[PDB]
Amino acid sequence: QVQLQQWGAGLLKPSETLSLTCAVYRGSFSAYYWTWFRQPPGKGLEWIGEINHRGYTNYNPSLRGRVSISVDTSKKQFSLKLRSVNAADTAVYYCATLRSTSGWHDYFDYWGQGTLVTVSSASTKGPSVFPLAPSSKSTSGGTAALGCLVKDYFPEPVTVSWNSGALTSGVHTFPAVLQSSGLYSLSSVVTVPSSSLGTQTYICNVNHKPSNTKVDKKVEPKS
Amino acid sequence: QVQLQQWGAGLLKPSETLSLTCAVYRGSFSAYYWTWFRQPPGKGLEWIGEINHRGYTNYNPSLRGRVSISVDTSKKQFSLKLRSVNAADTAVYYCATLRSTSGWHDYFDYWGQGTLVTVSSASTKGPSVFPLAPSSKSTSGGTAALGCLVKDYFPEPVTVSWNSGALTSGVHTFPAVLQSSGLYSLSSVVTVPSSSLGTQTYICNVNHKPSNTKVDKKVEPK
Amino acid sequence: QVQLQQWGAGLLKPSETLSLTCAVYRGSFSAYYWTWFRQPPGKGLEWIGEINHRGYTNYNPSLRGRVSISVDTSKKQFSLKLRSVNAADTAVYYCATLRSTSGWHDYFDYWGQGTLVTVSSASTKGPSVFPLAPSSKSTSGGTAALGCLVKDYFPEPVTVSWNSGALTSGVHTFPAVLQSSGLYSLSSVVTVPSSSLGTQTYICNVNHKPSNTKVDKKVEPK
Amino acid sequence: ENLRGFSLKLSAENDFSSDSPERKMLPCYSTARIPLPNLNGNLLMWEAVTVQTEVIGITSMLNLHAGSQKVHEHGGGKPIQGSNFHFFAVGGDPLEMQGVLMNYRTKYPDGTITPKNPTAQSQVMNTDHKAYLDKNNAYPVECWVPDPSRNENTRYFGTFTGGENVPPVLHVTNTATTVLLDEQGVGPLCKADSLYVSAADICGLFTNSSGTQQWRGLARYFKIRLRKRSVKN
Amino acid sequence: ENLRGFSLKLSAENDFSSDSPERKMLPCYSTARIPLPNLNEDLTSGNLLMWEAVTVQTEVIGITSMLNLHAGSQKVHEHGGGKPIQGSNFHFFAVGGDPLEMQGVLMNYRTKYPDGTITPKNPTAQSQVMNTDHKAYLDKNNAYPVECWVPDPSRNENTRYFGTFTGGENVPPVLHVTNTATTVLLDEQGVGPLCKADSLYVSAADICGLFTNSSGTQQWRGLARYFKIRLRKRSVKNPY
Amino acid sequence: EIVLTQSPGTLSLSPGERATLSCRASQSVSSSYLAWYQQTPGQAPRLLIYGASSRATGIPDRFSGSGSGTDFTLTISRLEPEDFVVYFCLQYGSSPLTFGPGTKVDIKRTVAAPSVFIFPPSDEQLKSGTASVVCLLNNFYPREAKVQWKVDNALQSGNSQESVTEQDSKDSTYSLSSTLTLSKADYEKHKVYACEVTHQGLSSPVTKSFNR
Amino acid sequence: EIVLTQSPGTLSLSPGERATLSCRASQSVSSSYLAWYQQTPGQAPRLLIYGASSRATGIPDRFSGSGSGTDFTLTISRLEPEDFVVYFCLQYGSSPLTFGPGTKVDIKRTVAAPSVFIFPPSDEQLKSGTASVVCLLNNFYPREAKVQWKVDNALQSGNSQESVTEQDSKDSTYSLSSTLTLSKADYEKHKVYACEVTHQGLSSPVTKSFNRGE
Ligand SMILES: [Cl-]
Ligand SMILES: [Cl-]
Ligand SMILES: [Cl-]
Repeated sequence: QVQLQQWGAGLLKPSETLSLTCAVYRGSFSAYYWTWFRQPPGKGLEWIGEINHRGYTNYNPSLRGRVSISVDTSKKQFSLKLRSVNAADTAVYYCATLRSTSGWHDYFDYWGQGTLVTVSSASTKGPSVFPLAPSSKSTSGGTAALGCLVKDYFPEPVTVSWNSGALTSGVHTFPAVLQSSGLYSLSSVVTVPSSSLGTQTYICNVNHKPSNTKVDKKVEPKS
Repeated sequence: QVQLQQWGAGLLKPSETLSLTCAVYRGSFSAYYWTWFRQPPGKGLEWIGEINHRGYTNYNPSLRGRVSISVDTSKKQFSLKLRSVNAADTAVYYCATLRSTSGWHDYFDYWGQGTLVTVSSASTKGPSVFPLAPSSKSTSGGTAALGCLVKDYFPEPVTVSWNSGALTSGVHTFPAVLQSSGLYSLSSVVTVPSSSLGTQTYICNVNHKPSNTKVDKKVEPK
Repeated sequence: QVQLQQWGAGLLKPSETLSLTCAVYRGSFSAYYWTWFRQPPGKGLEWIGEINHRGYTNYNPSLRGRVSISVDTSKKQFSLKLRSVNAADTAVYYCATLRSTSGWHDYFDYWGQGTLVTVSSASTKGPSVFPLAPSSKSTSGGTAALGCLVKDYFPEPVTVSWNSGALTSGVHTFPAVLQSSGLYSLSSVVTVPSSSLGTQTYICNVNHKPSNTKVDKKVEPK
Repeated sequence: ENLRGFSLKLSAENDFSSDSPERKMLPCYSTARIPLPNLNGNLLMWEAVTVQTEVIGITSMLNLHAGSQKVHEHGGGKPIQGSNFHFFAVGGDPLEMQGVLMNYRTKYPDGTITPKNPTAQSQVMNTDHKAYLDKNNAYPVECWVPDPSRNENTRYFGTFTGGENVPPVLHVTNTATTVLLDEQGVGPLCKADSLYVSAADICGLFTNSSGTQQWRGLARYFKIRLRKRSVKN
Repeated sequence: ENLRGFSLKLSAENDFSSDSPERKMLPCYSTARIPLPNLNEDLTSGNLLMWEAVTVQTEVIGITSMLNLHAGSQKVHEHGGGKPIQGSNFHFFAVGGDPLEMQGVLMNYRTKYPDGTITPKNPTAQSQVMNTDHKAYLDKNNAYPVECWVPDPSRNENTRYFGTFTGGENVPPVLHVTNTATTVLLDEQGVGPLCKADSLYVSAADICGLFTNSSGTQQWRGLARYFKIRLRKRSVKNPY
Repeated sequence: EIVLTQSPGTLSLSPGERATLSCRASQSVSSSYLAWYQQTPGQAPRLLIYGASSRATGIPDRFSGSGSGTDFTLTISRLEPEDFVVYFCLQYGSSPLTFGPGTKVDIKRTVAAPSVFIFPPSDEQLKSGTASVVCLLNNFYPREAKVQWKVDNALQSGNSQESVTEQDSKDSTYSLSSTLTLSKADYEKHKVYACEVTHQGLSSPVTKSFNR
Repeated sequence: EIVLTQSPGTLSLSPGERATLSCRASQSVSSSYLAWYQQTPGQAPRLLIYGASSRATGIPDRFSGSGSGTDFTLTISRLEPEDFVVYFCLQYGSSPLTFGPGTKVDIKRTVAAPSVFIFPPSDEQLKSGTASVVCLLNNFYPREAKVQWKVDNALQSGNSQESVTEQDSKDSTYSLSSTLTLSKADYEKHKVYACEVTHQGLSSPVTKSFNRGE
């Protein structure tokens, strides 16, 4: 029942300092080695470093002396500081313990929720939501295809639902692509019965939390 | 996992009585001798005295008469009182335990975070930030020195960064000096390539939280 | 680790009922005999009575059947009621336990902080502060005496300091005397070098909390 | 490979219907065949007369600094304690065993030899579950007991002490001997000039700083005195 | 220098990979060589005389000192007396005509033992079970840690040894004293330890349990062991 | 640092079949300190195996690890639908700790041709001064498909972007979006917009196209 | 009280080398009640050794103590980067408890002469009625350096303050700032402002100077 709660600022410009904190909400703080990992988008994981309750640290040489890990035994918290951040530090950062202070034989699997850290000179921008309208060129037998193009937002993530989460069958929300502009873009598409067009209303619900953007775009058949 | 939490007024005026409290968490209040130490700026440590849960005290003769230590068993707190403070009482004060009630054989290393105690009549004052401008007299073998003089602030501390923390390489922020005025002065310098003086902008970011003073001073060549 | 917290109204008029409560904040309420004592000003102690958790009481005959002690096991509290109070009931009242329910062999020393109970027809009144000025009649061989007469206040206590607590050497603050009026008076004196009388300022700082009276009286040579 | 003499940490609270213990979590009986000198008017067999035996390294449990959970704040490490089993056998044939299970539905892993085609009756007495202790590190202690209905040519001795906080109590002396002769004054007769020694010495549970528990076992020494016995056939 | 008969306070929860115990935290086996009177008029006679150990009377000395519950022991509860010494204990003695022969076994083969201790050399994972490389003579007092070494039942032909380990957090010490109890040292052949070079070897470890300070820190408490050994003159063939 | 390689990159099997995943190390992994992790999209890694062969708390018995030194295997004895995700090996025998690049396990399915749909840019986007033309390849298997943009029969080169969904949980198919991005000016210079789709499930390459 | 002396004042050694630190008492310390503390800048003291030779809970085994009576030694068997800080002895055999004045352990590197830079007052400061002149001695080793202010070749005294950085984590050097403070009036009465630097890394004293209104 050991519980890790993760927080800290995810959005950074190059040269700034990443600061993350992990709280140990249940379980003995003194009984485990506390570890930081990161996972760049669509890649494997990298070990950053670790600490025990007495503050003894070991770091990955890959981070080039930019990394510091600390403990606060009074708050049962441990922290990551990564200096001089660049685009390649973009990743989900995780706090964890892989083993107790007894050693590697006593192996564990407690992870924080993770924090998306984006490093980019780009500024926060909400998406433009354009309809992908069902027509003769997007319909096939008893099936009509429609969607929303969620274009030119920063940073990740955006959440998309259809009819406030009531429409999940046939929904495909594509992974975001990073454009030359430094802005993200994706489509969300859905296939529905062609007979339901005009009778049933189809609304994509787009939420971009970093820019406080909420858009509810009605997708109607093309003229 | 004994936790010592230290509080009390750190800024005192001459002649006043210093009052500090140490709260014990995550440990038995009755099981340890509770001790006070102080460390004057850039000096060694002095033992002030100690108390147990029954209120038995021993004091250093070096400040005897002026010093009182007390316990509150209901709050699991112990306190230091130091009467008639002057500039020489300026120090980091630490609460601690060095041993259990079993005796000196059962030796411990629990310390409070410490209280910076400054004894001065001086008023809270933000700094003047003056440029240390790079010139022919501040260049040496392809490297130019520039900085900021952070003058006449009270109390400590002031923090300095360069280009909003983006320039850390070659940066030296000196320890503050106490002037005859009772105000502090600090210099922050950085060495850079002499060729970069025309191309690159250099700004020292000075923060003095006690006066809510934030200065961003552009340091340009003379 | 038994902790006794004492409260109740201290200031009473003759014929009224004294009502005090003691709370047992740590320790077993059922494991001890709970006792009330009082100490008149400048006198020894008197045993009032005691109770156990089942409400069995024993009282001092000296209180003339005016005394009641009760227990509240739900609140872990015990209470004193003294009916028909007169001037002779003026005392510090203490709650305590001297032994466990196992008996007198299992003897203890747990006391409340105490409550000052004043019984008087007098009403709350702040003092007049008169200087005791240093003179030819208050000077002897390089030592001068000066002071403040803190006259006609009710009830106790008053506190006196000199130069805002900076002057403590040579200070004598006398115990209060109860006058025929039913009002208190005390003097605070200090002896100083005769050479200091022209140069140095002497202010007595009188605080009478019950009347919210604060006086800072400058005492100058006559 | 670093924690020789320890089990994998104990799982807890598996459903009886979904109980799949990890191979390295299951202590097994130890056994060895000791080859004897070849002897062959009358044919000769080695007869086991006495055994001197003790558990080796009992003082290693006075290490309370390595990896054991503190008993309380500022305290030393928790001693090894809890359920223990101390068993040895000496025979002229492999030890004969009877299967009994806590849970007949336990799915035992590859590398273990456990009761085959178990039923509900396998939780009490099922006479189908007969085995020879014929492989080292294969027969889990929790599945098998020495069979008192067989072992005519083996002497066995075991004590089980169960419980959360059971203290290990272990004696060493080179002055104690166990006689292996039966009522007729005949000890185990070593068929094919082979002596069989078998043991299980689960000392208790080691507790890591996390509260995870591992079985600790120790080696057993055997010194067996043998004599030449004249036999027919 | 004030806490003779106690260990340094016990560390806890060291990583198996980083386990470096303090020398003063580790109880060691006690041993003494007792010189015996020369029996031999000369060393040329066909038969010579050797001292033979026949019986030992032995007990732990000062067991009643554990009835001091006022000096430095953690209160059992609020208002209570001090906590008795209790927890894991080891009571061991040996009598021989040679030094006690020992076998090494470790809780943790990777333990880094400190200067001034003699511990298993070139330990491997096998050292946590039985590694027959770890053979020592108890040939130095205050050197061989109890946690590293046990009497070797595969040797000690000329020594008789007796040990009981009782492990557990709260194990009560149980110790008997009597001047009426005797242990016979004679083997199956009716021969006791033969005292080579007119030397008798006595060895002991008497860890009584853990003492608990008001802080909760624990220290091993040990007590002296008394030996009274009855010896007889045994005729032997002159080996020279 | 120790480098771990995982084989295959993608493993295609049916539910109920045995999966064998390989982790190979550039040097011997001390004490067989090799862990296997499962990752479902949007979640932290989930430990299956530690110490090469030790099954973690609560992990089903269908997961087993074997091997030592440089060569390690994760075996999933009978694949359940939830098992068709990513698996990483981790060595912790040497500092720094290093992971392999991961293996994806996909459901082997019958060949499914894509439904190809084309969407012209919306009027609202055209007003903003940009033209996004979207070609949807919906519910196809296997993953291998080629999309080629032609504007008035002129092949496009470096103004299109592709995004592909993970294998669908219901029908075990893939979907693919191809987006042609042009200025309003460049969009209005041409009439015929076509995406040409090639796939194993299609008889010939399919062109979906519109005028304007 | 018992007086403790520590030797040397500064110990200059390389990472990986053996450090031997001395604590001597004015009289015999009862029961060898002598503790060793480490202090990193900005932190409370950290116990290494108590009772002359007992290693404290969680302290690495490279730390050991020995001695009795009046003579005590801390040994750091193999210096790690974090060990190059201050060490205090504490006697608790006699009331009052007394500390030694401390030993600094610094990273021994090759001798490095300071780069010397001089800064005139800013125009904005001079207008306000004060002249601060700053001499920077940058990236030198060892720490021992002498700065002398000369105004029109007259040696200054009483009107300068000095500040020194901790040993740099990257290059193991020190830097020093010296600030000469005069009134605007006194500043404008003179022409030549010079700081003269003496250091082991220089063959002769180095002067950096300016003429007022350059
Ligand atoms: Cl079977
Ligand atoms: Cl050895
Ligand atoms: Cl699963």
